[PDB]
Amino acid sequence: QSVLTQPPSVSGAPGQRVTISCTGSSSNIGAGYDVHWYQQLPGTAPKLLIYGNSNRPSGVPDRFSGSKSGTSASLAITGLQAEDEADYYCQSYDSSLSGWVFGGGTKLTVL
Amino acid sequence: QVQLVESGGGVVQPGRSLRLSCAASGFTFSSIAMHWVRQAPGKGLEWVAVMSFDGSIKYYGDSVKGRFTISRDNSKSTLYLQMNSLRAEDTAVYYCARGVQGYYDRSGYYNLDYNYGMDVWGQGTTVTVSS
Amino acid sequence: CPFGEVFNATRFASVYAWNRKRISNCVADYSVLYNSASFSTFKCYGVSPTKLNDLCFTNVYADSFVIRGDEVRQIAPGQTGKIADYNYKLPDDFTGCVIAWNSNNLDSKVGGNYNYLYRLFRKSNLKPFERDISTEIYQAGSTPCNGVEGFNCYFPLQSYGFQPTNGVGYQPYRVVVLSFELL
Ligand SMILES: *[C@@H]1O[C@H](CO)[C@@H](O[C@@H]2O[C@H](CO)[C@@H](O)[C@H](O)[C@H]2NC(C)=O)[C@H](O)[C@H]1NC(C)=O
Repeated sequence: QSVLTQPPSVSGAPGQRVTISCTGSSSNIGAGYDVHWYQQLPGTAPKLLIYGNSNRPSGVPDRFSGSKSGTSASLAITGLQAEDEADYYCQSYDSSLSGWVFGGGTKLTVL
Repeated sequence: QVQLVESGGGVVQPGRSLRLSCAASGFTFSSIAMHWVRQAPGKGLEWVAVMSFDGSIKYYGDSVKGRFTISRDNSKSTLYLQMNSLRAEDTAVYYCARGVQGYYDRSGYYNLDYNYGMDVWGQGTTVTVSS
Repeated sequence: CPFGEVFNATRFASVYAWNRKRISNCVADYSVLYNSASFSTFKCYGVSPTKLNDLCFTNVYADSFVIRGDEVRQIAPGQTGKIADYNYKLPDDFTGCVIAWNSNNLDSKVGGNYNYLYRLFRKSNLKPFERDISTEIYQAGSTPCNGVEGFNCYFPLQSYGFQPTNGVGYQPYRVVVLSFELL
């Protein structure tokens, strides 16, 4: 369906560290473009969370960090609490289709 | 102060057309690119279209290749998207998201920027295609 | 002619105290700028290269600092964060030509160099084109004391860490940003 492949649902206990993987092909992510990350609270509009594979905009706290290791990037939440039960879409840019791609969405919940 | 409000959703038979609206305020609309993204109800996000700084560079996705048409206007700060020959798989909540700005490289040709995300997203209206 | 020393320089200052160097009443070429593929990013936002051979050399500025590789993406207009809110805020206007290029062998040795500093805590985030060298404690918690650095009272600067065994997004990129003005 979607161009980027990521796990559809992963979760964990509060206070621990969860890795939301986001792997893609060598045509879009591995070609030299930068991943990004969004956070869609249930029923509302998403917001930007991480752009340029490591940054964070004005307002999002220090807990949401990420990386870009070769051809497969990953978001990392440290010290997760009950107020983050939303979805987390990773996106990139593709050179073949000449259009933006998105991810399958990860259902992260608290136990 | 910065927000993108939309209107224009409805119930359309498969085959006739509809115009989508996306108002803009709180920032400078006359220099930043604009992106359209859609969300199928239940499924993930998908990309639709982008319009450049002046209005000379446009791109579309995979499912809308040719049968859509995007156009904006810097005067009243309003972004439009014209559709024709609709199908039953386009029933989705349509967002308009603010893009980044744009650059001229050494060669000197404007290039839409690719490495940036879509910073602030609109509220997003839903369209409904059914029989 | 004038900026043969701002690219080949062996000493670039850190980001929180850069060096705004102006050039005035002397000819410029800008052919040294383009037609060279050694640079990583050569983004220019308002004006176009191979066209700016007009009467613009009335105090052309050239800022210069050093940041990690994937924070060149915050030296765009807008694009808030933590290296553009508190260190170098570009306006939502004509930034001239943001220029960056990889440097792993010049500003980073085998011993894990951390000589470059960047701010982490500052209330009332920066205006466009403003520098903050005031090294004072943050004092975001309790009553204002004389500075004890104990708890909820942080040092305003922090080092980077520039080992040559890091990836792409943790290596120092020597960013130089042109700027232009008229009278
Ligand atoms: C000093 O940096 C400048 C670029 O800022 C370079 O000097 C010239 O670069 C152009 C290509 O950009 C070459 O065609 C010229 O031959 C260079 N000048 C000289 C005198 O060689 C270069 O990277 C650095 N200078 C030197 C001498 O290496």
